[PDB]
Amino acid sequence: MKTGIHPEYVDTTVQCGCGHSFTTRSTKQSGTIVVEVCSQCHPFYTGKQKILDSGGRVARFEKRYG
Amino acid sequence: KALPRLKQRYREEIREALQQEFNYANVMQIPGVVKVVVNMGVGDAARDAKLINGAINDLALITGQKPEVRRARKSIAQFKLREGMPIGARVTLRGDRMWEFLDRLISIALPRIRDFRGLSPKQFDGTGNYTFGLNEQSMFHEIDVDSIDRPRGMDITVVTTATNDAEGRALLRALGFPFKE
Amino acid sequence: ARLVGVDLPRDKRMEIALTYIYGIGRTRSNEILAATGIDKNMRTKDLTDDQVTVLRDYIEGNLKVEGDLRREVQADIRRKIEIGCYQGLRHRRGLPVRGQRTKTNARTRKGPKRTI
Amino acid sequence: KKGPFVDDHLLKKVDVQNEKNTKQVIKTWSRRSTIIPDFIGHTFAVHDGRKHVPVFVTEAMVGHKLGEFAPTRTFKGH
RNA sequence: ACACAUGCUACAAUGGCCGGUACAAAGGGCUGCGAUGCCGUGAGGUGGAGCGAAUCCUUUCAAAGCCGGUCUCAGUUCGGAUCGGGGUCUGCAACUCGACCCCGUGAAGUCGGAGUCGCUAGUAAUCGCAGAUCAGCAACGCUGCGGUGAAUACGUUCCCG
Repeated sequence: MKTGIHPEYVDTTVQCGCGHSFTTRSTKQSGTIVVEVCSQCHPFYTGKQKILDSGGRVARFEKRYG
Repeated sequence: KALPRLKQRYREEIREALQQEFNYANVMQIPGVVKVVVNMGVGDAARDAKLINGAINDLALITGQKPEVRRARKSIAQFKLREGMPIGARVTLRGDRMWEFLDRLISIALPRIRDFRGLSPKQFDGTGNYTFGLNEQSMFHEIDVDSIDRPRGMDITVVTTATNDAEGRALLRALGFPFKE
Repeated sequence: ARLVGVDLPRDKRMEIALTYIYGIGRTRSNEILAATGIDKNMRTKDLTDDQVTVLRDYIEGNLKVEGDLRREVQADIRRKIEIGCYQGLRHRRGLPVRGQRTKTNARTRKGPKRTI
Repeated sequence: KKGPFVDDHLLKKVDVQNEKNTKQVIKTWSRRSTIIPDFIGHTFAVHDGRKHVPVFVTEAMVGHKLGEFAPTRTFKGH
């Protein structure tokens, strides 16, 4: 590592809304990150919703119900 | 901290389970990340002189390294190039910088991108290296969202000791990196 | 502030700050801000992250947004352009779909002008 | 949506067509309804006045009235 | 793919949006006009008071106006075209081709080159209302009704008849 050219590299404490907390080295001067994302990926859920999204014959039968 | 967190779990769990999955029969064949290099764009060289210092600054404070400015091998005429103009810088990460960058992006950068469905498993080379595209930026909470006029994108490469490709799929699957069949 | 995926401005009221998302206009702002309980007169600088939490969970739970409407509107237009409808023919040729005037006006579908 | 239009001549013909499990090209006058999903699979010779165009009916056709799977106007421009 | 012509909505603060409130004229009505009430968010649904109508219905009729709050000059709380979903009504039937309502969507457009048009007082300008045709409506049209309401005319040299 060279001395003076690299930015300061500090410990941090990352917190999400649910409180699931992370401790890392980072570049932030604040020493913390107040984030809205945790290790709760929505791809698993988003993908399911997207899969669920198609199919309209049923919807048509809906309007008529008969 | 003796071990970075991703490496805290890598030094026991992913290695023991990857031996479970693949019977190499020899310890120290088991595959691990070598370097994580980050691939600075631009292409505005010749067209605009000022921005590349925007990219030097950009690579820095996403991770704390001074990106080394990488320039043109040759002047190729159509896309205005000139031998020796700066066209994007890159930063090579290895060790504590590699792992702290990885865990942070993993638990920070990947979830935020709008409509971020996943990452393709297909994007390996012949030998177990994974590269994917960050089109805009401001996936990172390191960059203040009003400091940032135009979006500078980048490539991020994970380079492993994976002699195959499903080796690297298996590592980067067990390592907390997303994918989507 | 930050929300469902639209970067909110500096100084806007809430019934206008909600409007900058693809699924929300003025009336949905007047019904969302009545259901959740946030004052419509609140600026975006004065917005609370817990208000982002309750508001965000409400409007991703009981209403659809950016990716759902762009993929849904796109998937329905390409739905009627695959099956061979006459409105499919209008979306093919780049013509107005509602059967309206094509002789003089409907320039917003043909677009910029070439003159022969 | 009290009751959607049904094309009673085509309705009588369609029922006969699907009771016998027989599929036949149909020269049909009717431009007005694809009423039930009972019309799925039957080939309709739609009549724009001048000739009959064969149209296969699949599951996505439900809710589109029958005539304009066949267009009535022709335009090229040059 | 176009080019012309008459109109309408605009490009915002003399403005937009929410709340409260005051004032018209004329008209229209039988298999028509249809109230209170109830169901809807709203087109409307259910119901039929009462009227061939200075009486009943079109609500006691308006909108611009006034009082108040908010918006702070921005492609915006301007602008509504377009497009998606969801409806209602009329009709045997709303695909080619109806109007209206709800949710979303949110484009051009920053007062407009050469030119050119209208208008001399309740006029111009702007604001709603009714009618005929009509089951429904392409009505922003046409014919009328009223509301608020200006500037300028030195004068025949010039253009037009």
